[PDB]
Amino acid sequence: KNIDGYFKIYSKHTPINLVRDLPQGFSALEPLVDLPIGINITRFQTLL
Amino acid sequence: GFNCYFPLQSYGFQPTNGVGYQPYRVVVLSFELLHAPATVCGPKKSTN
Repeated sequence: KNIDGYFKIYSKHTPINLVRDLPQGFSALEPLVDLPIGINITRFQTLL
Repeated sequence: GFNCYFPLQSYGFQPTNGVGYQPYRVVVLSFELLHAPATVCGPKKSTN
């Protein structure tokens, strides 16, 4: 997300044994990266 | 030529040229302020 010109990254690596879909349950995600990028973001892409 | 000159001229910088012609290294610090999160700040004075 980008709020107040601040880019935030959250993560969680809980083990998942259901390969079909995300199992029912709750898991909060801790913050990892708090870099103030300052570049407006309107598009997204993924690397493989 | 007579009316054509090289845009760049070289310093003398002789060892005995004297103050006012001796080389001086200048570092100019410019403070950029914008509507972006602040990244550079003065030290936080830590006390016991």
